[PDB]
Parts: sequence; C-alpha cells; structure tokens
Amino acid sequence: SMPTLYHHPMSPASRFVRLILSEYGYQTELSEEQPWENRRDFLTLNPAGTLPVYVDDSMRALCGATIISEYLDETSGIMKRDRRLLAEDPFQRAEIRRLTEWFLQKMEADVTRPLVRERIFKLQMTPDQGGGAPDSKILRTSRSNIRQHMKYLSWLAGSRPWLAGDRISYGDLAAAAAISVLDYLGEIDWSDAPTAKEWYQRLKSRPSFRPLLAERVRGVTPVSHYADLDF
Amino acid sequence: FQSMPTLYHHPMSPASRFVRLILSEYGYQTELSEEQPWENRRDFLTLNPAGTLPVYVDDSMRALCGATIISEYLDETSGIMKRDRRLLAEDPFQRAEIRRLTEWFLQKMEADVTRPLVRERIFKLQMTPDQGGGAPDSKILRTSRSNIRQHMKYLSWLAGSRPWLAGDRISYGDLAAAAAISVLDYLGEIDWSDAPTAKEWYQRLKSRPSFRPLLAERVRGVTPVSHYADLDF
Repeated sequence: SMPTLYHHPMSPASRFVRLILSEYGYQTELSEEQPWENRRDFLTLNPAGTLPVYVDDSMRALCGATIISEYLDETSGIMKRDRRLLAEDPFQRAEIRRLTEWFLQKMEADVTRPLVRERIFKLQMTPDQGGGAPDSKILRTSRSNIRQHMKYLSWLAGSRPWLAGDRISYGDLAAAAAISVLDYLGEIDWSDAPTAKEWYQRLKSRPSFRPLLAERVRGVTPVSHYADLDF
Repeated sequence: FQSMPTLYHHPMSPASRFVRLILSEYGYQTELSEEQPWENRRDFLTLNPAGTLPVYVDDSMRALCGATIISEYLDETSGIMKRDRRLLAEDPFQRAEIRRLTEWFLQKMEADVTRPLVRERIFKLQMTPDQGGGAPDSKILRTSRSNIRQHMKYLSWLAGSRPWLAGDRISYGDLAAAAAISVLDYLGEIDWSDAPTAKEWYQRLKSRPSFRPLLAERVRGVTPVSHYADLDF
C-alpha cells in the first residue's frame, strides 16, 4: 500500500517533499495535519510535531524535509543519472543542501513561518489554540525581511542556469516551494524581481507543480496570478 | 601539503561542539577560530551570510555552514579516518533515525532552550548597549528553563530504552545530545538528580577522549559549575 505524507498546504517543507515525490514518480496518500492540535497519534509518529512526515508500511516515520529528501536520494535518487536531484560530488551536494536550508530554514524563520502563522494558521486555530486576528507587528517584521531574500534569489537565478548549477536540484525545489506559499498570499512584488520571475516561471510550469497550483486554502483566496503560468 | 581545516565556532554553541566531537572522534586536527554568534562582523558575514555557526573551511576554501551540512560532508569524505568507527550508519532507516535525533537536540532543544538561554546568560553580558546588551531578560530565562525538563525526560527515555540514543551503536545522535547537554551543564542549568538515566548516559559520553577539549574549555567571563569537568560527578 502506498506511503502516507502528513503535510500542510502552507508548509514550504511539505511542498518541497511533494515536489520531490512527483518528480520521481511516487504515488502518495496526502494527509493534512494541523500541528497546533498536538494530535497524540501524530506526535507518536513524530514527537517534534514538525512537517512533513513520510510513512510507509513499516511504520517507520521519516521526519522533516531534510531527512525525507536524503532518504529519497538514497533509495531512488542514486538511480536517476541525469535526473538525480542531489548530486554525487560532496561539494555539489553541500551546495544543494545549503540552498535547501536557505529557503526552508533561514527564509522560513525570517519571513515565511511567521507570516503563514499570522495569516493562515491563526484563521484555522481556535481562540484557545492561539487563534485570532493577525499581529500587525509580526507582519511588519516578516515583510521587512522579504525584499533582501528576493534580491538573493534574483542573484542566484541570474548567475547560474539553475540555483545550484547546471541542472535542476533540491535547491530549486526548496526555493520554489517557499516562494509558492508567499506568492499564494500575494506577498511577493514580482515587478522588483524580473530574474527571479523567469526562474519561478520555469519551476511553476513543471508537471510536479500542478497540484500546488490547483490547491486552495479555505477562507484565503490566492492572489489572482497565483496559478497563472504567465504572470 | 594539505593545510589543516579551520572551524569557526563558539564554545557555547551546541552545533559547534557537535562538529568538534566528530572531528576528534575521526582524528582530524583543526584550527579553531572563535566567533561571536551575535556580533555581525562584516568579514564573518561575508564568509557566511546566514551568520550561523559553526563554519568549516578546509583547504578547498569552500565554506560549509552548520552542523547538518558539515556532518554529512565528514561522513562522505572521511574515508580511512572513519574506518571501523563510523558515526552515521549505512541503512537508510538507521540514518534517518540518527538524523532525527541530531535535529532534535540541535534544532528543537536549541530553539526551545539553549539558544535563548545562552543569549541571556552569555551574550547579553558581553554585548555593549548599542549591540543589544543589558541585564538578562527574566521572562526569556523563565520560559527557556521551563522547557528543559521535557528535553531531559526525552533523553532519559531514549537512554533507558536503547544502548545508545539511536540504537545499537554510538552515533551522531549521541554526539549532538552530548554537545547540547554540555553547554547547559557548563551553565549549571541541569538538575541531574531529576534525570538519573540521562546522567548514566552522559557520564559515558563525557568520559570519551573526544570530550577532553570540551571539559578543559572555558568561556571568557563565565565560570562553569563546579562539577562540569568531573568524570565522577
């Protein structure tokens, strides 16, 4: 029976893993999880409460984007030759990981996690869980950090054929995952960032992206260009 | 000849100590260069714009930043230096569990406890008012301290239910936990009478040769708790 991915639509890490699974042709059951609920069965799988979580028949839960992405390289990626999303060379592997961590950890802390919490999770949450109106001060701080991250992405995109070098990698998927969440929310001004825009257009047009562009969060309407391959 | 690598680190950084432990276990000699995680110096931020520690620069001159990237790199390249003493398994599920525990101690515990506590107790003393300095924030201390027990209890559970934290042999998981615990223990923040099972496990890690530089180490302007270096505490 197919494995299960516990995830949330507005989790970049979750989107990143979905991308790797589609690129590599896996079939997966998606199970939407709300970590703030502290669901006991979910915490038994992953006591850290983080997303996503990949579980096959063995019931051995693989916890988080990094662990899952490494596992998928070890058990599939090594076969893929030209289509391998993590290289063989240790320095190239290090660069692909550096970019994955930039977008899923650094930009996530600076911008995406707090912004998603204020704008998405705080709608879905009950008052007791921390639900309520968005905090304007957190929104300011997160937003003030965006323009510098978009400037870096533009630079990477303009200077190499893909973010890590000469082929598509986990680095591109991780950036695209994160950008897709911010873009859903209309938080990116693309008029600033023409080089990043060209790069994002290429990612968002891949078949693996289609389920992300079709996806909708209830009570939050995406920005009008969100699903557009020409935006 | 091959110049020895440099590790940019801070003594009160668990991720830094974790890397040091790997390097010692595998017989590397390394030049240690102390950096302040808070200071934002322009040359350090050129090397690592993320401002994270540690940063490993071997004679390739390619900067490898953070505990995960460095530890994976060391598994991949250590060759004869890891023979018969490998700290990251071959099996994908065992590797996944070693990683999961490394992330627990160096990311989850770091956010819940160690990073805010170190900042209030170490860094806010060393910092000037303009840099963000002042008296420790009592509310941040309280929150961070209140999160310690859950982590110690998880560690006790792991240690009491398996021979090493990830399973049947010593791994990065043990080294990461020990690194995080050693920082807290330097500061006297662990009540060992409340965590006996974890105490037995830590006594095994702290007695390894690789730990000797950590126990000898001192942080500028902070005296460790009296039992810090004691193998028989």
